[PDB]
Amino acid sequence: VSYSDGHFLTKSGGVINFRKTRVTSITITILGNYGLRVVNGELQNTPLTFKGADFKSSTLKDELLIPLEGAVQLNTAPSTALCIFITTDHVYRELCMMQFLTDVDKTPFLVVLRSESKHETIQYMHIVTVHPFLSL
Amino acid sequence: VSYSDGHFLTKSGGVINFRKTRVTSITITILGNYGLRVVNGELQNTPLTFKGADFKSSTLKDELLIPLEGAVQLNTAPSTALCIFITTDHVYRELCMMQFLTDVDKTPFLVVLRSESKHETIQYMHIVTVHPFLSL
Amino acid sequence: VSYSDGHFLTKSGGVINFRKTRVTSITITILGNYGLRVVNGELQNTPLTFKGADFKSSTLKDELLIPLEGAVQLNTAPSTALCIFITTDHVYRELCMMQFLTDVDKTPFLVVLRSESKHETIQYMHIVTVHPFLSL
Ligand SMILES: [Cl-]
Ligand SMILES: [Cl-]
Ligand SMILES: [Cl-]
Ligand SMILES: [Cl-]
Ligand SMILES: [Cl-]
Ligand SMILES: [Cl-]
Ligand SMILES: [Cl-]
Ligand SMILES: [Cl-]
Ligand SMILES: [Cl-]
Ligand SMILES: [Cl-]
Ligand SMILES: [Cl-]
Ligand SMILES: [Cl-]
Repeated sequence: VSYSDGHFLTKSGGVINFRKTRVTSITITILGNYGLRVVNGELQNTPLTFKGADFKSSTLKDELLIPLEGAVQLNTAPSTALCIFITTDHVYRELCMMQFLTDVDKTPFLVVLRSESKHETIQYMHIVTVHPFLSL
Repeated sequence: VSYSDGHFLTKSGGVINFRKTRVTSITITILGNYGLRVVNGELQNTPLTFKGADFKSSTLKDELLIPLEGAVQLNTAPSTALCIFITTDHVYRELCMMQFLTDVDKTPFLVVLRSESKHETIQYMHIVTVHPFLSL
Repeated sequence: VSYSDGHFLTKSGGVINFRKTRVTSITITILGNYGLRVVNGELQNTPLTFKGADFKSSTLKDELLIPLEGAVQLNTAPSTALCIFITTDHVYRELCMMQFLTDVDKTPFLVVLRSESKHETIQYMHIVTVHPFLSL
């Protein structure tokens, strides 16, 4: 086993940290600096938060693209996440799938796939929890 | 690779069995005594069933806490499950995320995150199937 | 680590290719010939497509069975997928769980579990993306 740490920058200047754990030809990647905790029987959490400005388009479509910048590519299979989308008028709490992909042009992306498009602008997306990311 | 078996007790006296498979610094945990089968082209299943009494609060909130007792901690990333919630008036079939966490006070918990809160009391939660639990 | 390739035939004559990666007693299986890509900032995809004719019953039930034929069994835990169901009147985009199981009679199946039954006939199911399949 070996480990590598890395990060990406979002368009608004946010930093996404990650840690890759390699066991043979499979890698498992976790995102840092967020998650659930139980503190004296009360659930608390720190989400990973994206702004509408971090998306290619801020409309709450059923496919969303977050272009990233950083030193290295990250290419994964999709993983399930619990996300909260804040619009001006609504709060949408939903399971989604997300996947790290690299564009043919070499740009890293995080892609989020949802069930239902809305004609509303994303103010925030909060990732509450996500299954680890697998790469073969 | 090595393997460890364990269990937890729920508040109502239910036993949750699990098996951990360790490969280097990643552990994969499966829960025992439940699942899907196909028998002469017909799907059958044995769910893992929790009572309302097993939850910290039995209200069908969008965050649920199941306090456990047992010999060892179990700390995992979240995994997706298909659950069935039975209330007095309704049956809710839904994908959820669940995660094993340990309280700062050392109490083991199973946490279930859902999309939509209901002002109803849980009679039962049936776990129909769940993706294996990963721990790094 | 070792690798094995295989395939299954569906009732309509479709071929499902898969690749198994074995690391000790855990196997990770990916399905071939489909997935997401980003091409100059635009998301494209090739789904894995099943016909209504591939199911045991074509009704859009909350449990679906796809009987397969091939040289070897494939038995997995459930994984989350984003699927699109096309009926004559509707398009349903949803997260589902799917699992490869073997019948007591030795027939391989792919089983799909959904949240909500509809009294409609499946024309197509498109698998857009699915988390890799784990077997212990
Ligand atoms: Cl952009
Ligand atoms: Cl977008
Ligand atoms: Cl997942
Ligand atoms: Cl808006
Ligand atoms: Cl309690
Ligand atoms: Cl609770
Ligand atoms: Cl999962
Ligand atoms: Cl009630
Ligand atoms: Cl059939
Ligand atoms: Cl069926
Ligand atoms: Cl999954
Ligand atoms: Cl129809």
